[PDB]
Amino acid sequence: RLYVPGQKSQLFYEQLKDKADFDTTSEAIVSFEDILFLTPRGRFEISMYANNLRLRGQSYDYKIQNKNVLRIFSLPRLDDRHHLVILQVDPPLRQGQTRYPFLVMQFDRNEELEVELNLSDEEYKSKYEGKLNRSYGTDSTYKILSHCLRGLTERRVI
DNA sequence: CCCGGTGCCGAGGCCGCTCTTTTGGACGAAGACAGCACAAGCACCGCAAAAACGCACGAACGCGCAGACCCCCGCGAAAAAACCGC
Repeated sequence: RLYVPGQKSQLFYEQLKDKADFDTTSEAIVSFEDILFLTPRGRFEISMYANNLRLRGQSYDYKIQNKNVLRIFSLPRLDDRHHLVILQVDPPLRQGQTRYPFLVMQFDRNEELEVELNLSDEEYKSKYEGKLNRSYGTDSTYKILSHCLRGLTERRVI
């Protein structure tokens, strides 16, 4: 990864791409950017795969297997403005000494997101039909995330 | 003062019974024992852990800047209803 300052990186990319005809690719069934975690404290991108969940953070990357997710809680905060999504993980995530058996995410209730799943029509029909929607309309981010987590981990949302 | 005779007390006889000691001399070898399990507490060593303090670092908030928005300010009109009277 290069950092090219100035208004310059797009021209640099175009020349390189044209030189060897580089073809862009798309991975991860679904990604959610800029999610606020209360525990661990910080902001994380959540990338979901068939067998595993990735949390990408500026200082810490975590790979959680879908089997290690024991429980999903979807709980409204009493402030009537934020919604909490809570993951119980076993083994608990580690940052050094004390650990994170619970991941606490905080959403705004008014935050809406539109998301298309990165799946082929044959794989969707065979594995995910009736578990996931092919496209989610502009609904609240925490609902889409809770449904995706339910479909991929096969855990009931509490 | 005297006679007839009987039933009452004495020191002793004797009978059936209960209590006591004893059961030959010398020698050898082997085998199994000879208070215990149980009890609370003293004086002491040790590990697991608390409430709080000290340090490091990463991100979400403040600061700074250029932009879009509508609260705020100012204006004029109409008359509901508040303040006064008997």
